[PDB]
Amino acid sequence: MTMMSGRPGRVPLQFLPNEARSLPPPKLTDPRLVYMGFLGYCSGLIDNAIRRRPVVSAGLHRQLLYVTSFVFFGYYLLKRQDYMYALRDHDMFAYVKSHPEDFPEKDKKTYGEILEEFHPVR
Amino acid sequence: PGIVELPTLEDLKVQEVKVSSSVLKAAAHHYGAQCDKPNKEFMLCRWEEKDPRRCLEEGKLVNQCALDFFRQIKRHCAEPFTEYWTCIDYSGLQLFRHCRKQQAKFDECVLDKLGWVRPDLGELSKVTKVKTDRPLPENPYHSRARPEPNPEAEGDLKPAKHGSRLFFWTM
Amino acid sequence: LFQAEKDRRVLQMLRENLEEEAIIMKDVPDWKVGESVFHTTRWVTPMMGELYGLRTNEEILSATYGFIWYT
Amino acid sequence: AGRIASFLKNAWAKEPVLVASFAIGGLAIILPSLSPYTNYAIRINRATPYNYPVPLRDDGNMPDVPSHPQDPQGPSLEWLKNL
Amino acid sequence: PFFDVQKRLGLDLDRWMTIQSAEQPHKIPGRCHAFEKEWIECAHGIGGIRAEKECKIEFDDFVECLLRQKTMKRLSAIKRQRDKLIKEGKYTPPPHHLGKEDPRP
Amino acid sequence: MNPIIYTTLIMTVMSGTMLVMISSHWLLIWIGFEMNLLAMIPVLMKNFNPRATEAATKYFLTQATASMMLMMAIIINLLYSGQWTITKMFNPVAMTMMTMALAMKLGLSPFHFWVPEVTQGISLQAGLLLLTWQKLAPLSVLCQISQSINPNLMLTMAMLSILIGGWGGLNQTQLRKIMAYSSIAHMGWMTAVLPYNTTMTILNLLIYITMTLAMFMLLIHSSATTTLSLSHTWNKMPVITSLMMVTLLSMGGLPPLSGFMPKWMIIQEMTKNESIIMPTLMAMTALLNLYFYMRLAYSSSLTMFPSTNNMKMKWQFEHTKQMKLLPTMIVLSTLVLPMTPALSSLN
Amino acid sequence: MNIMLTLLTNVTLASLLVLIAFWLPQLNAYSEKTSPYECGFDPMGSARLPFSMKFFLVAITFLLFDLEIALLLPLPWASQTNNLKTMLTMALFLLILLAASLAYEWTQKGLEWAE
Amino acid sequence: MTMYIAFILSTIFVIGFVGFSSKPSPIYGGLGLIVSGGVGCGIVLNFGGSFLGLMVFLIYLGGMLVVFGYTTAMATEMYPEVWVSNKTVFGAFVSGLMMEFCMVYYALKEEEVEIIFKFNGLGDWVIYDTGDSGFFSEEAMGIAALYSYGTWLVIVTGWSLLIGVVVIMEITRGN
Amino acid sequence: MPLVYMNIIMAFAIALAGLLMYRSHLMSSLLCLEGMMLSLFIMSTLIILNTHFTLANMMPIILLVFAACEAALGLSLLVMVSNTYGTDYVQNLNLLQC
Ligand SMILES: CCCCCCCCCCCCCCCCCC(=O)OC[C@H](COP(=O)([O-])OCC(O)COP(=O)([O-])OC[C@@H](COC(=O)CCCCCCCCCCCCCCCCC)OC(=O)CCCCCCCCCCCCCCCCC)OC(=O)CCCCCCCCCCCCCCCCC
Ligand SMILES: CCCCCCCCCCCCCCCCC[C@@H](O)O[C@H](CO[C@H](O)CCCCCCCCCCCCCCC)COP(=O)(O)OCC[N+](C)(C)C
Ligand SMILES: CCCCCCCCCCCCCCCCC[C@@H](O)O[C@H](CO[C@H](O)CCCCCCCCCCCCCCC)COP(=O)(O)OCC[N+](C)(C)C
Ligand SMILES: CCCCCCCCCCCCCCCCC[C@@H](O)O[C@H](CO[C@H](O)CCCCCCCCCCCCCCC)COP(=O)(O)OCC[N+](C)(C)C
Ligand SMILES: CCCCCCCC/C=C\CCCCCCCC(=O)O[C@H](COC(=O)CCCCCCC/C=C/CCCCCCCC)COP(=O)(O)OCCN
Repeated sequence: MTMMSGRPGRVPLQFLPNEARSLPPPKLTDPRLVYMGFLGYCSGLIDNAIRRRPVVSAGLHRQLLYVTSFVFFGYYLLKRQDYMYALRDHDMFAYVKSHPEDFPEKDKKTYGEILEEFHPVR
Repeated sequence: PGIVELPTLEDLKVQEVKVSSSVLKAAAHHYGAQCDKPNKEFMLCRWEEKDPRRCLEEGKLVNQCALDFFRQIKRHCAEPFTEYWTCIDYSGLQLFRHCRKQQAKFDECVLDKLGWVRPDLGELSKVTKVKTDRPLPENPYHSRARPEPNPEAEGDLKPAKHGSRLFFWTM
Repeated sequence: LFQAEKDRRVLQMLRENLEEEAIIMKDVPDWKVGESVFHTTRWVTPMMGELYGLRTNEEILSATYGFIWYT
Repeated sequence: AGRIASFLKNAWAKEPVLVASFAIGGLAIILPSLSPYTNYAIRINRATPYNYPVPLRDDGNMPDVPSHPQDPQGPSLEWLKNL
Repeated sequence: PFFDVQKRLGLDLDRWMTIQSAEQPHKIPGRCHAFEKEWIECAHGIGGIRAEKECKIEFDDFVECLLRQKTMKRLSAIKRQRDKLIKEGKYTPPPHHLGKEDPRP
Repeated sequence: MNPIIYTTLIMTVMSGTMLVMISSHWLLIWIGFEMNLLAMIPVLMKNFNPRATEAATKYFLTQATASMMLMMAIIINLLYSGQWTITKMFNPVAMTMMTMALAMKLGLSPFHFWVPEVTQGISLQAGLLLLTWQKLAPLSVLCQISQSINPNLMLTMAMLSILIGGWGGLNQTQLRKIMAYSSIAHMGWMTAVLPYNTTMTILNLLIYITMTLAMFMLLIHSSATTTLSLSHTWNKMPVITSLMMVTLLSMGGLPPLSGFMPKWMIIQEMTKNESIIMPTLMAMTALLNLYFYMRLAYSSSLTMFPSTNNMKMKWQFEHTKQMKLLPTMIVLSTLVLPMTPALSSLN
Repeated sequence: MNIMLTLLTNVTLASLLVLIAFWLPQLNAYSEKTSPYECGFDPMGSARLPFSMKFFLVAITFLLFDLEIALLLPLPWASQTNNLKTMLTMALFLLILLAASLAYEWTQKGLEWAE
Repeated sequence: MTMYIAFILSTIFVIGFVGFSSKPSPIYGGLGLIVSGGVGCGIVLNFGGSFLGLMVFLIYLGGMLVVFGYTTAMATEMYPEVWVSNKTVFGAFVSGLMMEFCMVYYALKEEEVEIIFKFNGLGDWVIYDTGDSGFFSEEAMGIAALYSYGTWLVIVTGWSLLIGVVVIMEITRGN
Repeated sequence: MPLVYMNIIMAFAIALAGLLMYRSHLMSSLLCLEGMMLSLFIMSTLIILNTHFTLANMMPIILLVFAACEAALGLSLLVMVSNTYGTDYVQNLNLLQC
């Protein structure tokens, strides 16, 4: 079952609709971006170790490129993920607002009027 | 699902044009030049109504126009037309090409007697206009009322409340 | 002209079939005569089993394979 | 320009069939784009009336549509009789 | 899964051949052109789930045109009753159903 | 074989898959499958020997049968509704035949016999291609018709695939057959959640493809096709064996590794329906795959097996060819669990 | 109907000729007379043994080249379309592709028979 | 009920299919497939498809010639099997014939759902067209539309045929 | 459906069954594959002619083309197997197990 495959107004291969520009972009110090940079640094270290080079010192340009590439991809990945979650919430709220019969707000009862069974522990 | 309405057998009777295919082919060009208006009216009715039961009077008018045309041809150019359609009829493909003398004589006869000019090449295949008092049908397909669509997406996009909200994650 | 006479021929065959079926199918209890099989009320082209369904097999053979077998 | 001429002469001396085939294929490939009668063939194809021309309803605002086949309006096939 | 490259670029690689009501050469119509046209128009834009219920009538008519099951059922019922009537000798079929008609052009 | 011809054949395989993925007409999808198979057959025979010829013949027979059933299902669907568009598949018999044909193409149990045999009979590069790229087209078609799918048949085949993958993998000393049974079990996991959520199918497919690529590239790096030949790799390149051990742990599904994420999300999705018993059985069964991954880890990384004298000569030389994407594949196979909410971008 | 009658007539005439050939003359069959002919000496092996095909590769190419004939046969009708530029481009594309396949197999010694 | 020609042709089609599916020998199997191709050409001809029937007959004749050569080269033995030379082949052949006859009787005397749907018969004349128009063959126009509408189909088909030539050369290379 | 449709579908089922049960010769199974292709051609042609779908008249030609490609592929593989064993028996393809 595909929930969002055919939502009206969806452009086939866009990856970032113009509507997404109305959302605050992720901060450059976002911990998820830092974790992506950590992944890139780990990839650089593993690249050094597999090629039988000094793991920490062998190629600084290669390690920098690894970290930069992972951060660069992660930024747009996070933007798209946040856009999808915003879309989900927007649709949920619109549907609840347009179908009041299926989401009734029934009367609130205080705990002084609700009869709860007591189960002794003994 | 309802009964099908059909005309009575009496409503379907009409004076019949009972000439063979070769006679019709021999006279076709002048017939399309002379009886154009009722034929175009009938074809417009037929292609607009999409129902043969609604264009019966037009078919009768087509038959009457064809009968008048052939009565005139009989009254004025009997023998040349007979020679022409016999020539046309002998051919297995009913070819215009193999009988030009007979066609020329028939054309001269009709031009002098009735002032009939044979249509030029490319003229009978023209798309023409018909002026009719028949109202344009509004629902020729008998369509039902179309269902209404899902309303639309509306409003400004705000960030998801509390993030993804998937398990432990706060973002 | 061919279109007009084809329309008359099809309508005549349909009317003949309707009348003969009304004669035949009055014996059974719950058979609406001339009842359609489509929910829509617009004209539908006959299936040629509905025009030649009550006629002799020579007519059926000529109507079905007449053009294919003419060589 | 000098080695290819020798190649052409050698091919004509050893494989005339292939030389003729390639020349014919190249001519067939390139000539139709340089011919003025290609559009004439297209027009002849477009002028063949396979189906019936359904007439248009007169709304009183179509001067360009004839009211009769012999009227001066509409397309003409006079170019075809001179071909 | 499905990358709608055709929709994104507007190419029409194969959509021209998907349905019977789509621009045949020389304007030759399909046998069930009107039924498919009505079913498509009725179900357009409402989604697959809604369409399966709210366009059931048009789809049923289209399938009836396609396969013609109810038509042969009705014809065979009529012919069975006619044969039963003639076997007991109570029909006397008309002369125009036996080849002695008066044909019209 | 000429490198130009090899590149042309690879592009034809990928062109068939892309034609399957972008088409709207059933005929074009069938054509994509035919083109993919036609180009794939010679790639399996690139290194010519009787085993490769046998593998190619078995693959051709299985896939040709599957495509014949696919075309018949398409034609039946056309007969009962004059539609060529890939949609809800208006006929149930046609849908059943379509499901069986796609299952045959994927290698889902009961039709799973060909996969171990073809994988063992070809080279590691051909096995990489067969077990990674060749899953995309049938899975995409299954995703596009997921609504009309019958849950009882698909779930039966998925559970059978998980069971048979575990049981068959338990018995293998050849690495290619182990990979094939692992592939069968992962295909079962992929198809179990397909009627409920295709995003989970895509996520599981991507994670499995990453782990499989990492495993096959590690195996190509250390030229081992048997367990005993892999038991020598510690005395030549210990880092390779350590990375392979961690990747094997990830394949098993142990948290906090990335392998655990698809199983976790599929279990959650199935419990969002009622569906309680099936995920429990699926996890209990995946324990078998974990067992034989752990046995491989015991043999190659956690203990040291005896070596031979001639390994000393190998110590003096380096690996000439280098796989540029192997470090990224290993990192994505292992350390990706904290980025789980990013799966929202898949739908 | 007419073509079926023609087929029936021709097959019947051939069958009647065979029947007359086998029932009119005097038959004197004995084992030496009916033995296989190999120029007066008995054959060594069986004629049902495998017989090598030196042109096997050309035979497979005939299967593929035969299907392009089915693609080219509708060409007389395709010349009547309005968009003659698209049709002519596609007819030449198919024929160029067919000549390229012949050129490839020719240069790779695919037309030479096995020895 | 009109002369039962289409039903007889389809029955002979099924009989030839049973003939080659019992697998007596490749020489015999090719003969059965040739007979099936002929009757299928006839069946399609009786529906207006002259071009398609003739084309499929020609294609299968060429294919079976290649198959005959290949059978003589690679699929022979001292005593080739016929439908009565082996209990397995004869049993499969008789089982197929009896299954076909049972299905024919079952669907002809009753009106029952075999597997997919039901069928009463009446001959395939009933569902015909009674369409009256044209100076052209609709099938011919549809097939000729491959060069104006089917550009994508032409591209993929030509590419696949060229790739097939390359593929057979690669497969039979050996080494 | 009419009787002809059931007959063509029965022919397809028989050819599939024929392919599924192997005797000794590989070539027989290839013949069964071609038979399935022919049955599909006939069925699709009948359906397309009955519904007067003009643009669908060209699909069976494409089907025949890819059937020819499939048959060529199978024949090449048979050539290789026979060159390896001197026989096209499916019993010889047993080097790889499950
Ligand atoms: C959760 C919280 C966060 C945690 C994150 C996850 C864990 C950490 C990240 C993981 C990946 C990172 C490293 C990847 C490359 C490592 C590969 C490697 O071989 O390393 C050797 C390498 C030594 O090589 P060398 O120095 O060139 O010379 C010695 C020779 O090479 C001698 O080498 P040799 O090859 O000759 O020796 C042979 C040896 C070589 O074999 C190995 O070295 C094994 C390494 C495998 C890498 C791990 C696989 C991929 C990552 C998955 C981890 C999963 C974690 C989740 C939990 C599951 C546990 C597995 O093999 C064996 O002896 C067999 C022993 C069998 C034991 C099996 C266990 C192996 C798996 C254990 C993995 C545990 C995690 C990583 C451990 C640390 C590794 C360095 O180690 C290093 O020196 C690098 C490590 C330190 C780098 C980070 C330092 C950062 C800079 C300092 C400043 C910090 C900034 C702070 C900011 C604030 C300002 C002050
Ligand atoms: C094991 C780790 C998995 C990693 C997988 C590979 C990661 C690197 C690959 C880079 C992806 C490049 C693609 C983006 C370029 C533009 C293409 C874009 O237009 O594609 C869009 C699609 O976007 C892509 O799907 C997003 C790709 C991002 C995948 C990463 C998510 C992995 C899950 C969380 C694990 C953490 C990942 C960390 C990465 C380092 C089109 O949307 P749409 O045509 O309408 O969808 C078709 C499918 N439908 C309709 C059936 C739904
Ligand atoms: C060009 C194509 C069209 C031509 C049209 C004519 C076609 C003719 C039909 C084809 C057959 C021609 C052959 C003519 C020779 C006769 C062959 C046979 O029929 O005669 C004998 C048939 O007789 C049988 O042997 C037994 C005798 C009759 C069997 C009794 C069956 C019950 C019939 C009732 C008979 C009672 C009186 C009949 C009048 C009412 C067979 O004898 P046999 O030696 O082996 O064969 C070799 C013949 N020799 C001797 C000439 C060399
Ligand atoms: C982004 C990367 C690009 C390069 C990779 C391309 C990969 C695919 C290969 C070719 C691209 C396909 C695009 C062409 C699709 C064909 C349809 C489109 O082009 O329109 C046609 C235009 O046709 C043009 O001639 C363009 C086609 C020319 C093809 C040249 C050969 C290219 C193929 C080479 C690659 C294929 C494999 C290798 C074999 C050589 C029809 O136009 P028209 O007839 O007005 O309208 C039809 C509708 N009617 C019927 C109502 C009138
Ligand atoms: C530009 C449009 C192209 C399309 C039109 C062509 C249609 C189809 C024609 C091509 C069919 C396939 C081509 C076959 C290629 C043959 C390759 C080959 O191996 O050639 C040798 C022969 O060597 C050659 O290559 C012949 C010469 C080079 C090719 C022939 C000429 C190439 C083009 C020359 C003319 C170009 C255009 C003409 C301009 C005329 C100048 C005024 C064959 O001989 P063998 O069988 O090997 O002999 C073995 C026994 N000892």
